[PDB]
Amino acid sequence: SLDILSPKRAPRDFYKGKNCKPTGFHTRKGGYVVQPDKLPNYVVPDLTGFKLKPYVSQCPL
Amino acid sequence: IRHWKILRGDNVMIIRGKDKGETGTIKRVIRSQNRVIVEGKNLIKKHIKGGPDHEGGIFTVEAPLHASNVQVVDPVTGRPCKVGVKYLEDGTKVRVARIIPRPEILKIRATPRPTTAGPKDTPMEFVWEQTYDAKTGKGMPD
Amino acid sequence: RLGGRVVHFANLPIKLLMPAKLTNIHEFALKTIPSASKIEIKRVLESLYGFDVEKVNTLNMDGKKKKRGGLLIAKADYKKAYVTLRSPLSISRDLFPVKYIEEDR
Amino acid sequence: IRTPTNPLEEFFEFDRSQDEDKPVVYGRGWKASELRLKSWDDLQKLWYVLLKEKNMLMTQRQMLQAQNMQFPNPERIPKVRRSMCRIKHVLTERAIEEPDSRRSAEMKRMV
RNA sequence: UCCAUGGAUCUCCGAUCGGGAAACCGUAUCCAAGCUCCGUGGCUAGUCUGCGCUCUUUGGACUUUGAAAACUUAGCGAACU
RNA sequence: GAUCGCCUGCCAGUGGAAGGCUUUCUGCGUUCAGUCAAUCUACGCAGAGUGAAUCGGUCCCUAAGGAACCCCCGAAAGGGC
Repeated sequence: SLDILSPKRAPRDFYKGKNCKPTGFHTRKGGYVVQPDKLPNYVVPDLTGFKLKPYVSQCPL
Repeated sequence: IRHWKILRGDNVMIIRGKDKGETGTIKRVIRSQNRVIVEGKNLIKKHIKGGPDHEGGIFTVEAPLHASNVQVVDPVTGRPCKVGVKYLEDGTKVRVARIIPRPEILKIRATPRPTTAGPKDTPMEFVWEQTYDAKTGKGMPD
Repeated sequence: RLGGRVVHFANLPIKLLMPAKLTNIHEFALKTIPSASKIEIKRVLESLYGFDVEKVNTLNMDGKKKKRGGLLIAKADYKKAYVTLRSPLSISRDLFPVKYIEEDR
Repeated sequence: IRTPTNPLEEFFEFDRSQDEDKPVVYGRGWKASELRLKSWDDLQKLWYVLLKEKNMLMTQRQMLQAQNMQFPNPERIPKVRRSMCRIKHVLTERAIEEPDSRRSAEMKRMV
């Protein structure tokens, strides 16, 4: 059912979004200034701990 | 909590079926219909067609019947009305007549456990605690 | 606290659809949850699988909602993303059941 | 040779059920203690391992359902996910301790 | 599996920081006293000897808002008949 | 596939706003709809499909206006500024 509105079905003057993307100024002359400061950056590690395979064993003891 | 007093496999005797008078091991226990399937008991002939699986014709397979229509045998071979409890902590909880206590058939495993693999992590990689903490702290993060 | 949002466990269930029914490809197609930015998917597919992506674009469809009156049953909210690699990559025809079971028809 | 070069490859590996066998035995998911008694680094590396696995598995699922509408592979995702749960849990658990500025930023860098 | 206890996570509107076209879009201070961190001054370099910052967290005080059926007690107060 | 036609400055063309909200496409099918016998589809099932520093929104401003505060007024609501 066409429940609550959502920009896919609206007039061109509608904006909902998906709730978490705050990455800059919001420019005066209709732009966007994405700082370097507020950007997700990841401490992802290298070639992982290799003896740890994807799931533990069933081989009976 | 003990909603059931008839377990998988244990010898049982029939009551009231179209085949009154028979003893069998319960192959399956449907807890939903409050019913059980017993070996060679409650035969019935299905018609089936199935293309791939060669489901091909009349199958004489065993269909269930209500638990209030089976009663289990004893070393007197009949009525136990086995309700029982001997809560002494020297076992024999189940199956007291109305005398003889049997603690299940001890089947233990319905499905076999695999004894190998490659994609699988070698057994816990031999559980070794991997220095989670030993010197009241080491292995912690940075 | 060097960089504000300093993540440690990323959990964006990227799901690639398929190469463009191809074998050596310049760009391809993910379908993630509807909250994956461009900056995110850039900095994560660079930093976890070791891609090298140039243009990150994301058309944002919705799910296939089937109803029979008041009975409505819907699905997720894809965020189909297109990603552009700097030098094409390759795919071996035998990686899996997939991409020969598929390429049959 | 189970060596997936070509980062595209990561989203799959290991042609299943080769000429004659069922290498369809795929083990058991991790457990509470088994996870308890590990280090932080190898923890999060097990984590990203589960990540790549969840990825490959979801990709398998939707690819198969879409193209051939079959998906013969049985589910492995609940074990993968709930094991991620247990990792997160043992982390949040060994989190709490006496020093504030240490326990905070610990829970924080976790959550 | 499952029960009981107790713990972990715990998206949004209703709504209550600001906006709002409900379920979406924008965002702490002041002050003490804490290691780390980052230059500053010391020229007297003597724990080589000392100042002043920050992001943060504690621990406070600033920083602040709640709903129901009937019942009750009041304020108003009608026509049909 | 081919002869034959009708439209070509508001019934028949081109890009589209308002509106619709999968009706687009791909395979399968014809129980329902089609003013038929329908293999066909705007129909049922199944699957895919919409990439944008520059387009259009977002955003900055204000008009018509709706309210906020304070203020004024009113039995209550609330009205006025």
